[PDB]
Amino acid sequence: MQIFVKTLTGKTITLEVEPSDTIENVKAKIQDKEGIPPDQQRLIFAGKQLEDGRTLSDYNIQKESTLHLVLRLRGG
Amino acid sequence: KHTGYVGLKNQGATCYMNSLLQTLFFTNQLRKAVYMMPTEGDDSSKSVPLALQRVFYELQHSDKPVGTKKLTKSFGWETLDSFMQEDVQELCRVLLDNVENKMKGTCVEGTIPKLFRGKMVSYIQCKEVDYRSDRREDYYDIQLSIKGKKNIFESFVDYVAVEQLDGDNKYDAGEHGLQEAEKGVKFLTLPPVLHLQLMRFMYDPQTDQNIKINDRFEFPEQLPLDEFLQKTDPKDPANYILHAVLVHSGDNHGGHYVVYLNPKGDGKWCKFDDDVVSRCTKEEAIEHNYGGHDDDLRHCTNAYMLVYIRESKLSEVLQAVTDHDIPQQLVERLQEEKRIEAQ
Repeated sequence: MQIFVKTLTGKTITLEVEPSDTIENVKAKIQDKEGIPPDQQRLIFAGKQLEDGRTLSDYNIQKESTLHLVLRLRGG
Repeated sequence: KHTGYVGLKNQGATCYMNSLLQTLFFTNQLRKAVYMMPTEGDDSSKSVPLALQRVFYELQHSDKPVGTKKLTKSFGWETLDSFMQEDVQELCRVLLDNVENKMKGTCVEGTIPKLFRGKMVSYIQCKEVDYRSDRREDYYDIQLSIKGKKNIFESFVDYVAVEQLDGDNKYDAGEHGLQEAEKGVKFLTLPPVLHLQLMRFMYDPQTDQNIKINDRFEFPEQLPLDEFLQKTDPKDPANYILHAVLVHSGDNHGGHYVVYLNPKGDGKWCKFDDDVVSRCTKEEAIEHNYGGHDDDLRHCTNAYMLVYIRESKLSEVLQAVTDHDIPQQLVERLQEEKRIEAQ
């Protein structure tokens, strides 16, 4: 199924995924397309940050759902 | 002091957490709901709700800076974890999700979406075939593009601007296969408490570098968003009042967080910098946090998250909270903990 990801520039890219894909798999596909290492990615969907080890179906993500890609501004 | 509010103690690198906690504490309607959570059966140091109840209680009653070691204990953290620098919006998303889940099946179930959740609609129109589609989704904050934008308004304009889906991003139009298409977003509802994440970062694939964006970017004390709705309410305009400015200094990999708030929504501002709370001016909270160039004498200090409150909701969200709002079972458990600690 094709989902959308809003990238760091605010542009929409498409991603071909399956409901059983883990969040790690999705971050690997984003790396493929956008070049961002998975360990730097955070995905926001419906107010949740998606957790490694869960699947897309765990969040009821479906065709044409939009995930929001963000980085980190770490501070102490 | 002359401020009337207390700070939070830093554990080592917990400024991001302190900045968030003040932000949530002065979301009074949320604070009162946290006070009502049925924590009586919870373990003192395992319960995130009980720890939040405790932090909030002491922020509301103490006269010295308040500690957070029981909250971080309830997160499962140990000493090392309190030295890791973190992103405040990451903590916001994780913490609120956790508290929302813990409120399910309780008398305050749904408080967090009531305060923070809006809905947007994404529509797609194919260009070469007659095929269109839309999708409506919830959000609890909004990611706003900064790079090349002067102000919040231009960011929202860009957010709702129509976008082309072509090339390696053609739209999957079902029986028509991949199709060139246009995509746009509009807001259906905006929530009483609006959290905005400024996208102050970029990634350079040529050097594997995370880079912070410190460009100037202006945000207003008052924010009208009606024009970004699918349909407006004449009895309830989407006019928003600036409540908090969560400020990051440094770069992607480290730095420091503070929060500026006018807790009452009345334009009287304070800076909350871990244990130091100090009066400040509007311009110190706002225009001074636009970013831009530094001087040669710290650096790269600017707004990262903004909190606005819908004008029509301001008196319900910032409703006063008294000791009549705190169950006496809760205050008793907190005294008990204090007395067992001093042992």
